[PDB]
Amino acid sequence: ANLLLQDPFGVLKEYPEKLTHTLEVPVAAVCVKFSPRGDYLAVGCSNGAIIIYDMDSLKPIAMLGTHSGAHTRSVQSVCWSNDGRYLWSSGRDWYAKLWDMTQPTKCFQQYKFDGPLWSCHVVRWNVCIVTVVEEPTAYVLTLTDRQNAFHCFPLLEQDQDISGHGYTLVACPHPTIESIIITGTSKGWINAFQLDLEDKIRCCYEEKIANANIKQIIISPSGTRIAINGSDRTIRQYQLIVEHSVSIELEHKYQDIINRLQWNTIFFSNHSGEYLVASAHGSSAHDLYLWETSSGSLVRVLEGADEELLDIDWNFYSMRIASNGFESGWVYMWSIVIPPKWSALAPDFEEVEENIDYQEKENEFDIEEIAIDLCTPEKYDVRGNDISMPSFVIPIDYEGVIIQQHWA
Amino acid sequence: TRKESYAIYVYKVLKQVHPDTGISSKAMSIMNSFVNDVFERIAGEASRLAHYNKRSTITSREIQTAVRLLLPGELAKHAVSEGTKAVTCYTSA
Amino acid sequence: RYRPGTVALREIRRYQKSTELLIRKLPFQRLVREIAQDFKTDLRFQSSAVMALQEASEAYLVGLFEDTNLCGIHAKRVTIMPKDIQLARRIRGER
Amino acid sequence: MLQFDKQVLPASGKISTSCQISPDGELIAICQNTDMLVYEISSSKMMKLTTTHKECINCLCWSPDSKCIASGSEDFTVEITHIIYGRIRRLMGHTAPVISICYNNKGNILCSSSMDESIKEWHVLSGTALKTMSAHSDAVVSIDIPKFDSSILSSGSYDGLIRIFDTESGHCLKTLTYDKDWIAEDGVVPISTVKFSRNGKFLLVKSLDNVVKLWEYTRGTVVRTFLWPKLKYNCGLELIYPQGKDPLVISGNDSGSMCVWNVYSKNLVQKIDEKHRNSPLISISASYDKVATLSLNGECNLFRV
Amino acid sequence: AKAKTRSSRAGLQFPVGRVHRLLRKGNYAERVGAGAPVYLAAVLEYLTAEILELAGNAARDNKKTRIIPRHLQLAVRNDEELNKLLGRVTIAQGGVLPNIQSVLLPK
Amino acid sequence: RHRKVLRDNIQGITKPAIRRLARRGGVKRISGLIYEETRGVLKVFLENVIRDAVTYTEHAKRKTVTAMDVVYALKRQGRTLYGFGG
Amino acid sequence: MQIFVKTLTGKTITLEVEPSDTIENVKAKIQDKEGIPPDQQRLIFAGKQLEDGRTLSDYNIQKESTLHLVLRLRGC
Repeated sequence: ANLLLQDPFGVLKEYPEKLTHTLEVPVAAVCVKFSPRGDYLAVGCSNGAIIIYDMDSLKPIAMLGTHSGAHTRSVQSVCWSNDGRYLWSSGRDWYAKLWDMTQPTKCFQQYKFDGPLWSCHVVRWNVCIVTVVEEPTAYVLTLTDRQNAFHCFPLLEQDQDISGHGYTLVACPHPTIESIIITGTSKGWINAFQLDLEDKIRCCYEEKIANANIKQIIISPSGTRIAINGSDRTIRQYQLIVEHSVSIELEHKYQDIINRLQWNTIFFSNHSGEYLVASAHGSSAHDLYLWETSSGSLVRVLEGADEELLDIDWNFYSMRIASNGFESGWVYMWSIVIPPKWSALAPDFEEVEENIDYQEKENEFDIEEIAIDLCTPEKYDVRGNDISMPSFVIPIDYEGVIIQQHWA
Repeated sequence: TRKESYAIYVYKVLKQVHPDTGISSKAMSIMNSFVNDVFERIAGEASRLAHYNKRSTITSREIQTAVRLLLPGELAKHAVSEGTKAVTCYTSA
Repeated sequence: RYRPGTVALREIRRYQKSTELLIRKLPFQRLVREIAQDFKTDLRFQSSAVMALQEASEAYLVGLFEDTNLCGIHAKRVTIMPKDIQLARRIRGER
Repeated sequence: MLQFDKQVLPASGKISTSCQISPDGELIAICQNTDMLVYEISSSKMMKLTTTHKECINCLCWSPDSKCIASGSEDFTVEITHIIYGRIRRLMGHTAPVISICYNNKGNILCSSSMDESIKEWHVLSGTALKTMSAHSDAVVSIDIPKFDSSILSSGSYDGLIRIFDTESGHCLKTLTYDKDWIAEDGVVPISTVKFSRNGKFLLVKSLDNVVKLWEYTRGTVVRTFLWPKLKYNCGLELIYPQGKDPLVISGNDSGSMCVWNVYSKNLVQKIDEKHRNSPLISISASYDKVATLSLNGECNLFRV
Repeated sequence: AKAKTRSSRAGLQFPVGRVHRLLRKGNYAERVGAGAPVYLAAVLEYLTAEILELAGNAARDNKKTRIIPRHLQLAVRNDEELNKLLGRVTIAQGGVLPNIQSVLLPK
Repeated sequence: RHRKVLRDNIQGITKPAIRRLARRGGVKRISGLIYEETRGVLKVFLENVIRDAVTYTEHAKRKTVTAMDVVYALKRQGRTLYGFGG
Repeated sequence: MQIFVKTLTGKTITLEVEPSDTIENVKAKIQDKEGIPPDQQRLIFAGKQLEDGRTLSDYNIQKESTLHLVLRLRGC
């Protein structure tokens, strides 16, 4: 990532504001999920496809589900491994297909569940937490050393009933602790179960925030702020403190005051969650919102699309916002759009915007052995990212490219 | 006597877009009387609209359906956006 | 075989004397739902609120054709053309 | 520090244009007119291959996983062919000849030059045209991508320019020297070959006056120069990678004399002259430890630290 | 922005004291929402900002500093969607948009 | 259940229908280029009335475009319509 | 020694600092010259965002360099 090192400066602004791309995907799509690096964009589809695009030319590199383990029903969620090599994908076919891009169209392993699925969230590339329909516990799917037995440990202490606290529907693993996973019931309580990765699970937090059907829980990537999306028209960002012993408090609430509408999806910025981005629900909701998570106010509104938007992904490496269409199925994409500069034409050019008063010097009327290294890749970019941990590039299907010229 | 008008409040916006220009009084009486038209045109339509639905309050939701009716095309979308952005800042602070 | 142009005057008087609706119902009620697709998705149309749109579109086109035919006549001919319709709309303010 | 290991190819025959070792460091493709000599370095095995091309193929690009070879020639053909499974794709887009091309570090967008002052871009799987990059005033000779990330595209050309481009949106991004205009001097020595480094933070250039410089483009100025103790060849350049601390630059003279410069100094330590002494050199490449050479007659020469 | 003078709290220039008065002594409806005059002052300021911007632009393009009604007609009628909002209205002392139909030019 | 985006029902405003509509408007000879111009005119009229018809319903939080909302859309553009009430 | 803290839209300042000064010490000097609070300031050098606790020597800031300042105006 060396464009931005000399792009030049003036690209750090922490959101994109112009929509630049539009994946004209005919088969409508629910969930979108970028690669961990800015390379690819997985597109969870309605008719059972999971299209995988290469983000550089807006056209796919494969559509997995040909050889083994096609999601027959609609797919609700897709996450990736920590590197970007595997892919867990939970659909409504009661399966949770873990893919391997090395053998692209062939699923690695799956598992039959108790019903359709809401989501999946990958903690280590094997273990994955999957939300079974209307079950008061989440069955963590740990892909063991043997590929046939995934111990679906109940994510619940043995006797703490949550009847009246609700039913587990979401679970987002904590980034900077990785052993606590916060899970959301359906009547406002939020259970916090710490995996030992034995199976003991301490209930580090059980508390009702409001008597609402929790739709979605997200964590900042520094684990500092946690926001909840109730079934009341409110977003509740908290302040998360854990060493274990965990504790939250109400920082701010977010609501549609005028239109008084529901929130579909919510997402946090890269570093510490200085920005929240939410998608409203009703008619005439044509635009994602932004929020200064400290001041609490609606900073900006990303007026791109034409009709409601469902899923939000924010890959900060590309600084992009993928946002699927609720109606058309098309996948709008915002992007920090740099303009060119003619100061790149010559090594002594300069682009000023004021008629500058050059002051006269005198002579307008008068007529290398330094430290050179080629071995270390750069450790950071202008966003402070974890570059130089080499991402899993896609293996282009070189078993089937040779026919791929002829008839797909 | 004191006969109120929007003389200053138009001037304070002239100093925000074009901070070097001024305005002739005959073209201030126009702006004084342009806003008094758009006021009585928006609050008019936003009071047939709170009465067809048998409400008895002009909320801020009538004023944005009234603006999405009167103001055409791209003045609708912008004046909604600068509408909601200025009521959110009111409630929060 | 009549003279060309006299079945017309036998057809003008016939329609002007009656009050039924001249566009077919179902090819219109489908057009309204096609156009209502843009502004909201999957609307229902309380089925007297399409009759309220034939009777206000038919009575608009007919008042436009009365204003078109006055312009064609004014250009010293008896055949309306699209350079008349665009004039009648430009004079009323519509375009 | 560096010496000769083996010479395995005989010299003469057809026109020898390009030599490229694949990044796995075991499979070498010797580019002659429309035939590809493949040379496995293990037991010094041989392998012959032939393409669907007609004219002198001036370019060669290896796959980053050593599973494809593409090439473009002056007849506007841009062919993509498998190493064992033959011809798979073809692009056909340029309005002037092509001299060199390069793969992405992902292997998905091969960059591609024309000679009519325009670089064009192709996604291989979609086989269509992405972004045009027409910011130059000559036949653009060498367009190189760094080995590690695939962020940027450096364009050196026959008008004497060192211009860095974008690969995402395709604007020119930095210039390191002047043109026909904007100095008017005879200091518009054309550039023959621009090569990035292993990490990709420093650039290497070879101008037509046989003077090699190493640019620190992030700052805008130069930190190394290399001279020999006017050219009319588009001779190859590389920077060898010994496991010692000092990795040496290598270029070929007008004749078949190849000296190797200590890059941590500004001088040489060593020169290779015992081979290629008849024929003049057009290209070189390397690998972790297995560097080849070439000239108009294709004598490949392994060397080692 | 501030805490006094309710327009300050929304960060506007148009008053919300005057508007909220004029929405109750104008008999538009019975009870005026407390959010309502704010949103109404936001729309009014935006239009007064947009019409004073295109007026001022056409005042420097005719070399004059201040704005006379001839500039306000040129700001409205040359625009595509401010002319449509102000379609039926007539700006006093405000000229015409210069146009001549094509067949009137010689040839 | 089923999912159709409509295409080209403006060809339902038929060439004989624009003729009958013209007859009540009292015209004798209709040039053949009218029939793609009236369709242009009607499709513009229907948009502005439906966009105000919808905006009224969408305010009242409904999914049926009732007959009074159509009438208020017409009453706003100075076409008042008298057989549907209020 | 002298620096430029040349801001994003195009104009420059002239400060007097030491290389041993903290970035917050430099962020104090901008606030003395602009009133802009130091918490809303990001100082950018060779593309790298500099931290409040670090010094100018740490980032190889030399005489007459151009630093980049990108304010975040609050709200609304």
